[PDB]
Amino acid sequence: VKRTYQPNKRKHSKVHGFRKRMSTKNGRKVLARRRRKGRKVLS
Amino acid sequence: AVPKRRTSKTRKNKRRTHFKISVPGMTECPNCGEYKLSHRVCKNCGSY
Amino acid sequence: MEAKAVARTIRIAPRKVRLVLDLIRGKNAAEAIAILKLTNKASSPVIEKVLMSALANAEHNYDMNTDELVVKEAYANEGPTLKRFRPQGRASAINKRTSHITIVVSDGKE
Amino acid sequence: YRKLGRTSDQRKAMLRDLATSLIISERIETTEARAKEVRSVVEKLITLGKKGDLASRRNAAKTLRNVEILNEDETTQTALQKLFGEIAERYTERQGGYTRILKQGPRRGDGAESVIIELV
RNA sequence: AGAUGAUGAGGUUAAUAGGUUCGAGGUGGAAGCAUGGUGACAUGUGGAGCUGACGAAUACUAAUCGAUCGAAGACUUAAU
RNA sequence: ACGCGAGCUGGGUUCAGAACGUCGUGAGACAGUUCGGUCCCUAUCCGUCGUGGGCGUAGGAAAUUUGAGAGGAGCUGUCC
RNA sequence: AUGGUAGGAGAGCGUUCUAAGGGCGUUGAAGCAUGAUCGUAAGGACAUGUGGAGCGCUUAGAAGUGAGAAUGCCGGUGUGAGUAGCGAAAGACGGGUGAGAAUCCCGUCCACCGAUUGACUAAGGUUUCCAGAGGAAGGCUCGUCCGCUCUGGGUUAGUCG
RNA sequence: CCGAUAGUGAACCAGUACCGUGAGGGAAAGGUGAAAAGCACCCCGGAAGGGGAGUGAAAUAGAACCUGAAACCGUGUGCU
RNA sequence: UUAAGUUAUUAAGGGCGCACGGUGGAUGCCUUGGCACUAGAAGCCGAUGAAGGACGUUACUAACGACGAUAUGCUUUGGGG
Repeated sequence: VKRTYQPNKRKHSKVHGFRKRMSTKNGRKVLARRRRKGRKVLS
Repeated sequence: AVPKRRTSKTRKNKRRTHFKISVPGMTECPNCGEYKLSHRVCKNCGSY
Repeated sequence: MEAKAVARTIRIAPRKVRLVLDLIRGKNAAEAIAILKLTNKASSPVIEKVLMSALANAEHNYDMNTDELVVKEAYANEGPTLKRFRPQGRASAINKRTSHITIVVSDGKE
Repeated sequence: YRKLGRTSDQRKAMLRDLATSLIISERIETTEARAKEVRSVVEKLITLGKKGDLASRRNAAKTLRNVEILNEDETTQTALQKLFGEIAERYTERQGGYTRILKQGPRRGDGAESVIIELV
């Protein structure tokens, strides 16, 4: 049957990914949280 | 489908007394080779 | 005078190897080899290789004559098991059990 | 009669292939049930070949496969031709018989009883 | 006779039991040839296949030499 | 266990939809009707039909029959 | 003359240190785990193993002090069966290769899909592609394949996107 | 004083395996040196053994040289 | 020549003792990473690219350093052998 999660590269870079997170202030807060935790991938 | 009590060691091993292997046949090779299966020219050294 | 050999971490579960190990216990080495040749079980060739290794030990290292030897002890111990997840069912585990097979052979004398 | 673990059509097809390869090769190795069944099939075939006329040649074509045999001195015959030509001449005095079964050990992947069935 | 094992028929004088081959019993009209018909077909040659499951002959068939298992009669006591 | 759903059904009742009568300002109720509506389990310590291997086995041992009961099978009836 | 899950004032032990004293110890000293002693304790002074360099006793003080259950958590371990299952479909024989083949390769015959179990292009996946050689694991076998190893690698546009 | 379920989630491959579309969640695993001196050498089957060999003050001190214990579980002997 | 009594003789199983397995951390160790005191800062950069990374660079190549196409570093002053 059809599942949740049908992947798409452009959509994945467009809702997450660096320039979308830097474009709002709460998004910049997720990148600051992820830096401060020391995550290997920020997005 | 479930057991109410675990079975002990003694009941397990009482169940396994008929669970064993029987001794094979052995009509011996008189011409040449290893001893073969009874009434066979068996595939490893059969000289029946 | 006793020779032995072990085979370690043999990938057969120990319950299946003790069945055919019960056949050859306390018999002569020649008729033990014949019993191991006429059983179709998965572990008769493994055990036969361990038995031939122990007779070779007795002939080469202790200079015993290999026509007087009897199988004094033969046993199987548990080795370390390997845990596998069965994908084929529903996420329940399957252990690959393994065993240690020891054979010791002797001439009955001292 | 035996069913050999097959449906009716599969069983007929397997027995025709078994009998054809025995005519090709004159000893084949198989499991003991199958050879105990192919005894009867190939013995009635050899009977038809000994009888020898057109009607039994047409009866024998109903069972044999259409297989070509590379013969010594580079010739070629079909299996119907080998049956009515060579094999029928060997057994012209013998009344019945014509196949022998010899047992072997178990196979390695099952413990199936192997067997060799041969023409005599 | 049977899930298996058990039961029963039997095994190198041994067909024995099974297969086979010849049989018959029972079940369902050939191929070929000829004749007639323009042809479809019909008729004669005449109860053909089967025997798959229901008698005789056989060694085709196994055990190779096969091998294995299986007593030293209680005692006593008194009643011969 | 109004014997019997780890033997079977799911008509009844009662879960989410919906409607009628009636009550309630209302949300809703009645149990009054009405149509629709998912019932699981590889049998084990165990307790419950059939069929085998052995601890026995007292002369060696083996081939040929007790009948105590543990017993079980209850078998009914209509017209000349 | 001398019981109480709630009660008071009791003598004691495992860890640590003072704060000490005094010992066992590199001709061995342990501790810890297997030994006849002490015992209501909790807790310590002489035969195997260990090693192979760490502990006790006495008095007093301090408590990550204080070990059968909580459908407790898990470093976790291991049991309870040769049971259930092995995921739709037709294979048979001969040859070959090998330490070893119902499985791998070649052959012949048979079979199945055939508006598709065929052939292309997207998305998606990212080296699975191709040769060699061992596969210790992997595959509801074996390797005697790839989806482990080595590279030998391997993707070429003015016009296709 | 943390003495390493630790001041730390992490004194090892750690905000990593992995899980989740994403925000996020989040482990396990630590431990020579006496000196690799790591079984040349040599002998029977690939793995694994049996021998010798060794720097071995000691390999049931063989890659689980932090040694290293227990219990669960084992399994093969036997006394009754 | 009768009546009677009795025991083994398998240990499949039971308890004890023996001996090699699996297991994993009781003992000892560690102190690589922090509780807190003292002192020092100064909180800390850059529109001279600030702020964490991405790709790279060793003769051989798999994560951190250098930071970097001058790349597993370059010059210079002083230590040091």
